[PDB]
Amino acid sequence: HHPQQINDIVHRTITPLIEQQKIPGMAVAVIYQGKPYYFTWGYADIAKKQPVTQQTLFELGSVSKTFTGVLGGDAIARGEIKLSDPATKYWPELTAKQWNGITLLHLATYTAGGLPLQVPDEVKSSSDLLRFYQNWQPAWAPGTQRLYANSSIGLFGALAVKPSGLSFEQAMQTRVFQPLKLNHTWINVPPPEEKNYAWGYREGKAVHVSPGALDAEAYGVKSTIEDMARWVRSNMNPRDINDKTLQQGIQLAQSRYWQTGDMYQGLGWEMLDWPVNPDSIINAAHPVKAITPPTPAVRASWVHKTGATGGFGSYVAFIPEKELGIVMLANKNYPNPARVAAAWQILNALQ
Ligand SMILES: *P(=O)(O)OC[C@H]1O[C@@H](n2cnc3c(N)ncnc32)[C@H](O)[C@@H]1O
Repeated sequence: HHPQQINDIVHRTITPLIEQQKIPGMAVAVIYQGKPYYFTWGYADIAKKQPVTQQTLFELGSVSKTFTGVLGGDAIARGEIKLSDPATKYWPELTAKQWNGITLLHLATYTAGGLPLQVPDEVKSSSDLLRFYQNWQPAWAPGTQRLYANSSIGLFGALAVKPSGLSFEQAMQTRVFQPLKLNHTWINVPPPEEKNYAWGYREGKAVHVSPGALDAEAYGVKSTIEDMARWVRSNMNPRDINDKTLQQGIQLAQSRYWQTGDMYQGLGWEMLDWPVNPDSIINAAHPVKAITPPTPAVRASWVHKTGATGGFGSYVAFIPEKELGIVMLANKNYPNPARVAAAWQILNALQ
C-alpha cells in the first residue's frame, strides 16, 4: 500500500523525467516516515522486453563509495585503523618520498594531493598497482585540495581491510552486507542472479561495467531497489543496528572531515546543511578547510551520493532528521542535474 501523497509526487516528477531523458528502465524507492515505497518502469533488457522489477540489479557506479566509506568507518570503530595512520603503515612497499605524510584520511577524502580520477586500465596485478602509485607525483601538498577520484578512495578501501585478515569482498560481505540483510547486493553478480542483472544502455548498445583495478572499492557494486532502500534506512537510523562497530561506522561516515563552500566531505557520503541551495547539490580540484575534530554527524543534513557507469545512472539522497529519503536507479546514464532536481522536488513535497 502507498499513501496517495507519495504516488502523486512520484508520478508528477518521475514520469516527466523518464519522458524527457528517454530512460529504458528505472526503479525508485521513497523512504517516508522511515518506511519504503517502491516504483518500477520500463525494461531491464529491451531486446527481450524483460521488465524492471523490484529484484532487478542495477550498477551503482560511485554510489559504491558509500559502502566503502562505511566499511572503513567500521574498521575505525574496531580500532583496526586510524584515519591519521600513514598509508605506508599498511603498504610498506610504498617507499617513494612523495608518500611521506599521506594518511588514510587523505586517501578516504580525495585530499592526498591529486591522485588520478582513473586507475590506469592496464594495471592488473599487485605489482602493477604498486608501480602505479610509486610513480605518482602530487600536484599539491596533502590536505589542501579535494580532487574527486577513484584511485584515492579505492586505495583507502583496499588498505582499510588489511587488519581484518579478509579480502575487501569478504570484509564487505561479512561486516556490512550481511548484518544489514542486503542479500541481493553484489560486488560480483553470481550465476543464478544473472537473469536479474539489467543491461545498461549507451549510444543504443547494451553494456555492463568493465572490470578494473580497485573497482570493488570505487564503483563496482550492483544492487536492487529493495536493498538500496534498506541501505538508506540503515544510514538514516544507525541506532537500530545491533552490530555496534557497524552502527558506529555508519555514524563516522557522516562525520564532517572537510569543508568546501557549503559542502562537507564524509567517508563516501557527502553532506550539506538542510535546507539546501539546489545550486549546491547540483554542482576540478577545490580547496578544502580541515575540520578538527571532525563534526559528528548532523541529522539536519542533505546526505547524498551520485554514481554512474557507462550504461547506468544512480542517485541516493536522504535527510536523517526527517526520516526521508530517495533512491533513483536507471539503466541509462543521464545528466546529474535532472536527477538531483527531481529528487529535491520529491523530498520537498513530502515534508
Ligand atoms: P563515479 O560514478 O563518480 O565514478 C566511477 C565511474 O567512473 C568510470 N571509471 C572508473 N575508472 C574508469 C576507467 N579506468 N576507465 C573508464 N571509466 C572508469 C566508471 O564508469 C565508474 O563506474
